Amino acid sequence: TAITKVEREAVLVCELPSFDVTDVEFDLFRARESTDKPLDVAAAIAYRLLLGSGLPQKFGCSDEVLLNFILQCRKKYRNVPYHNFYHVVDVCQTIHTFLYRGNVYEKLTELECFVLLITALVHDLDHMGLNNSFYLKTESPLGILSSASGNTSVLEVHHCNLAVEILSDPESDVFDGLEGAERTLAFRSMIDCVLATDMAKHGSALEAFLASAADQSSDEAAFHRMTMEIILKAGDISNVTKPFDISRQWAMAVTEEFYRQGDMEKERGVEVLPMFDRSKNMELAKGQIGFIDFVAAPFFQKIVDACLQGMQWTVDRIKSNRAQWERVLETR
Ligand SMILES: [Mg+2]
Ligand SMILES: [Zn+2]
Repeated sequence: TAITKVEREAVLVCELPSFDVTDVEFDLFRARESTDKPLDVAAAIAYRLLLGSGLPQKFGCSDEVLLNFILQCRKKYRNVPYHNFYHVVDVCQTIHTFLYRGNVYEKLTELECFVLLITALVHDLDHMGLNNSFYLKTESPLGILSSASGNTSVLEVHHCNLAVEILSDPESDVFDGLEGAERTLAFRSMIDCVLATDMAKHGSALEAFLASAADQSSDEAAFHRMTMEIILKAGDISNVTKPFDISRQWAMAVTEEFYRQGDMEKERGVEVLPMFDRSKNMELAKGQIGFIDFVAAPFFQKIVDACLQGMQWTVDRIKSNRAQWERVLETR
């Protein structure tokens, strides 16, 4: 279904007036509420980041093809509290700051940077606010399909499929200007990055990245790839690296998705983890502190110590968000 000229022009008119999209403290929530067309603003942020980078022009992607691509991604995100178009635009923006303020561009080629920024926008296509466990535990059609076809990353495979479908049309194929090994690397690296977002693979992905970083004779291609996976992973859990108020808003939104899954799980007669249980009302702060201590702090501290020195601010910001959550608890 082609993109109208009207859909494009609506995005193209957006000014972005009091906003620096390149900055680590960019506030997507304030961008949304400053317009009655927040979905067009979101699209314009992605469009301007991408064009502003110089990367699409280097790889033969025209302005029009880029914008069509962004709009075809947008059509496939749903009206869910968290895993929506704003999330992926946020991940794109955040990865941009990791590459260009955190200087991770030093570890990757320009092609890999372009692929990562594009991959951010496809990485949760058609998410329905339900995680992989829901599908496997309820024996839903997608769960059965995954089980029968091998791979337990139900959603990530689904997202890759839709990404491939979008890119198979030349009018939205941001990789159309590539050929041969470069076009293959684009698709293979996109898919690997998206598959690496499944949190069941978190420890394995991290170990593999760290082992590959410690090894000076690492297969360069595989180290580059690992770096891409880790950067998409970092963007995906980057809410805790943001100014506290921004971090808190994302945490409220994800929590609402967890509760809606738990409602759906209860009414299907399946097991509900207490974090998903609306009626066993839980403290936002303990959940954030839990995530920080067991997942995010070691992840970001390790990748920074191992090789990504320029992303030091992420560790500092996690440390200060954690302390703030700890004071929310201490004063209750
Ligand atoms: Mg995902
Ligand atoms: Zn995501």
